[PDB]
Amino acid sequence: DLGDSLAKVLPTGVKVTIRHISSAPSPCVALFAAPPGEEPESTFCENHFLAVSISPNENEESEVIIFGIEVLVYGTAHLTTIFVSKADSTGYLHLLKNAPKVSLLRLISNAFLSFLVQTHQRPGVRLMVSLFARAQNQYLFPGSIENPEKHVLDDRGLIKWWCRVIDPILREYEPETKSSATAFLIVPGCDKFETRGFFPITARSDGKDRPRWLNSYPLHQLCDNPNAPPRCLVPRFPDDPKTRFLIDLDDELPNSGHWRSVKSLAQFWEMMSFRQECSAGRLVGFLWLVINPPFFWPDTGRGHAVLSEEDYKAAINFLIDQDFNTKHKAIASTKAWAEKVASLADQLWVGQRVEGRNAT
Amino acid sequence: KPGTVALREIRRFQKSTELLIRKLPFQRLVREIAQDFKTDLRFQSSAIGALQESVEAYLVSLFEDTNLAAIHAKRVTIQKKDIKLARRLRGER
Amino acid sequence: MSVVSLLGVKIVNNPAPFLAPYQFEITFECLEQLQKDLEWKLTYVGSATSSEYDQELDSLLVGPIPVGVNKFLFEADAPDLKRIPTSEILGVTVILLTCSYDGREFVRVGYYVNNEYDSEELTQDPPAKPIIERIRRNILAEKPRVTRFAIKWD
Amino acid sequence: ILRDNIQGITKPAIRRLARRGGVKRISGLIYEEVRAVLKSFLESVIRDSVTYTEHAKRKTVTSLDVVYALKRQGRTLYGFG
Ligand SMILES: CC(C)(COP(=O)(O)OP(=O)(O)OC[C@H]1O[C@@H](n2cnc3c(N)ncnc32)[C@H](O)[C@@H]1OP(=O)(O)O)[C@@H](O)C(=O)NCCC(=O)NCCS
Repeated sequence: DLGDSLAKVLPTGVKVTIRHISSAPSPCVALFAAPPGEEPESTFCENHFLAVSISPNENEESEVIIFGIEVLVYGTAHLTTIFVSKADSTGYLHLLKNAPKVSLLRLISNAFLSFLVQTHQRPGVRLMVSLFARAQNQYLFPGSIENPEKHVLDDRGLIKWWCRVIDPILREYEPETKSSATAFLIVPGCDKFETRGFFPITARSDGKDRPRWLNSYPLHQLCDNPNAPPRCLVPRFPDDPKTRFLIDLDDELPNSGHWRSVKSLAQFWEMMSFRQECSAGRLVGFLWLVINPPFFWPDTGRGHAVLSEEDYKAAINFLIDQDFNTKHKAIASTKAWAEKVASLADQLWVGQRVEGRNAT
Repeated sequence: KPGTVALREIRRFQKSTELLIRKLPFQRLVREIAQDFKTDLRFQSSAIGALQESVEAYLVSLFEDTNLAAIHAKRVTIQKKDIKLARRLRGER
Repeated sequence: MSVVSLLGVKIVNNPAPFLAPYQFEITFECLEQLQKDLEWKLTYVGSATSSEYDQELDSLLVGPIPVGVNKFLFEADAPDLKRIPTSEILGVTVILLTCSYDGREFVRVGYYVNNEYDSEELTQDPPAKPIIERIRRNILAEKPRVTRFAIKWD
Repeated sequence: ILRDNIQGITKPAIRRLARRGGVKRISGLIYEEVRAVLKSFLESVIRDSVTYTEHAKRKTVTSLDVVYALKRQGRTLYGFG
């Protein structure tokens, strides 16, 4: 149960209504490009979305979304990829009476990602957690930027934030030279020394022989065949600069699979440090987490709703094109979306209530 | 009312964005500039691509600085002086 | 890979009057001792219409440079009115803090400046003659526009 | 008098680039300056890249040449860290 997992993290006396919309694992396009003369690996995709809301305590019906995060999960015969597509807030968490002044959203993200990792950890299968940190105003909640109480981080702050989010999950395993795990961060435009500054404080006190955080790219881990063309060595996530540049480079193809302007991965990233998304006056983060271990659904809470691909898209798109300019607008949009989800799942209500137990 | 235009609201951003400037005009522009520099060299398509990426990134950042400059003048509409100020703010190109 | 890199710039007197001297609390970082010194310029752009109205208010030198985090005070004289247009003087302009090693510029920070009248009555009905004793400058320390160049050191 | 291709960069493209930059409204008489700045920057980058290519004694400017040209333009950000 996801509600139980999240309840163990949140502070004591924190009432939060959650909704977890997913889709059944269905065949999709391969995350990695196929080597020349071969076929793409069969990939099964699985969508996930978490919506965390509270109550301004007018009554009980009063409900406003404070956080939202969309994560894609990929599955092949060798790799399980957990990709954080989007994440955004509305800033109405301020409306919560006696706000504990904790990094709440960070804890929610950590808990959700941990739950997904645990419930999707396959026996003896490499598991990767990838994400693209770009600091922009609003992603999921239109007009939420006009909420003064919304604390929108900057580039550096957001990168450090995601790093702090992933850090515990990383340290839940053994160092790599008994499941192992290592983290990889790449900030376009920054040398290794300047990149190190984004790592959590704990990274300062790790083994020099067996580090946990590395400013590099998991090449020999993601790809068992380093002789394949560079185009087959980079994942092509939806809505990702990596993907766009990979297509732009693939436009140079008629040497099998070899580009013209980019001969290796190093050149690829050197070029990536000067793309339109990574050099618009703001820093950008690339984060990966590699884990190497030597009703058929885990989440059982009422917050969970398994919809078809079509219905999932319908629900999510219904949510992300709403208004959150004011409190009343946010609450109204929350109610409307909740009802729409209830309709798509053929239920009278979707979502569950969670109360934190931890107080340390 | 010199032709002031209000831009469409950005309801939600995205992490990857296609370049806004059309490729052929940018290409013929680059070719013109290359001619004016008096050289018999030409750029690869990938090179012109990178050029466009850099140009548009520069323009977006400069427009951010321009908007900020227009804000501190207590205005919503950006002007030419705001652009010049943003340029000087960057450190002149 | 830079040997010297800034870490913070805190403006002490703000919002100070226009004629008040500029005073910056600058905190930077050095990786290793260097032969030459650090040159610091502070250029006020009187008019954005041209790069000619630029005034290098003051230039300082810092040497030698200790290894680690270093903080220092940077004082500069107020700009000259005889080199600034009487129209574009009031409003929004820009200032540039330039750090260069051995003459080679490698750090360029940019700040916005807003010259305001101390009373709203003067803002509503501005005099043809600029009242410098009633104009206070307000500069932002929120988001400085920092540009880092890569240069050869020693 | 010859034609200039910088006037080929249409106004809607400029407005969209402004919108992406966070601009809400623009003045009708601003496009000329935008084209001026665009042309100046692109000019500089092209000078650097073409020069680097020339000294390399090659007949075609590759994307990497453009990269090494852009490395001279410096990195612009907010704050220090
Ligand atoms: C980034 C975001 C998701 C997290 O919001 P948040 O308010 O920072 O919540 P957090 O739990 O992460 O708080 C982090 C820190 O900010 C501080 N903080 C929170 N709210 C604050 C406020 N209103 N004012 C000042 N500081 C605040 C907290 O004290 C906390 O302290 P810490 O540094 O010790 O951790 C949210 O700000 C947001 O939605 N931003 C816009 C969307 C976005 O950028 N998405 C990018 C996805 S890659």
